[PDB]
Amino acid sequence: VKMSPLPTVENQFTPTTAWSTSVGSGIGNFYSNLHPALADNVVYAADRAGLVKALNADDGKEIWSVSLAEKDGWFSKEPALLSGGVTVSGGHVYIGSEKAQVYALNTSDGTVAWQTKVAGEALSRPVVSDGLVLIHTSNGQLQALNEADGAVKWTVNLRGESAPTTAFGAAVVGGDNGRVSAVLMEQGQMIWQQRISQDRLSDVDTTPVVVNGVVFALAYNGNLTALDLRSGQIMWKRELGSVNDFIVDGNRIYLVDQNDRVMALTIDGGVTLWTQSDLLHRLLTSPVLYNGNLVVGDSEGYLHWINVEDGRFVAQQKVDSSGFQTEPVAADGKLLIQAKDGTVYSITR
Repeated sequence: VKMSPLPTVENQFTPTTAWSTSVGSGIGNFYSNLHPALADNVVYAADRAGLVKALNADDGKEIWSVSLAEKDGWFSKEPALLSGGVTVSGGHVYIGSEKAQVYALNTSDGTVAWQTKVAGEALSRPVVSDGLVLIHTSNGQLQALNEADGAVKWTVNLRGESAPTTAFGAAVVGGDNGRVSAVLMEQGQMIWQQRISQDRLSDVDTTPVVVNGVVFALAYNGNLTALDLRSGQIMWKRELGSVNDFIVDGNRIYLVDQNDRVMALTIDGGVTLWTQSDLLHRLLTSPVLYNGNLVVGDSEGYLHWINVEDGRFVAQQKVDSSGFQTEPVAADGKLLIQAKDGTVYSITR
């Protein structure tokens, strides 16, 4: 109901915007999981309409760009509805769309290496492993495409993102029905399935996270479960409260629930170390670790920096008026985030 006010923070440091660069019209008022990718000092980002850009990671200046708008149809130009991604790997930029297409672009010049029709809407980021691009579709399919030519090697029938995760030769996918699946990457052979379950604030990221032989996954209802990677056997479940996003680091789980409470939990999920509720109903992005702090954005376009030991705020900063939604990205010493209007920011502690 009530969005919390902007907390009063005594900054312990003063984070600023290193640069910003627009990317078309971004995602607008639509829900999306589209976010930036970073590789070898180049930022790759897109908008829903079909514009993809490659940018210098130091100053945000465009290196290349391409419009994936479908100009083959009744109207001379139709939106691509880019939705899942961006993912970069092995000289390719991969992006999925609500129109059941997956694009592979060359990192060198933005040109289309290949485009493949997939079995359903691709709303989740491509995940690349073992020479295959894994695509979890919105209608319960997992397809593996060859990185080289985008051919569908195998298909396995099984709001919110649900990308696959990979570990030791297997893919693990969460999903709508409340089942988590493990599938061998070679030929998509099913190894095991496990049921982990069985409304307006519900935006659950059901992407599994695999850490040292444990699969941590959220159910469609927001319950967090831990399963043994190899067997799918359930190790523990927190039927407490409803979680939207989480990350794992060391012996800790950091999460943001449907009310926008931020928490730290022990890795066995048996204990809440702390809860920070000062951002209640501010509609937070998923969290990320940067410079040792937990960072989240909100729908009003502020970034909040949180101490992982006690949950207190250490810094705050206004960034973009269109507001944040998709995930911040922390990689190669950089912090990147894309606002709803499409504008991509680099943030410096």
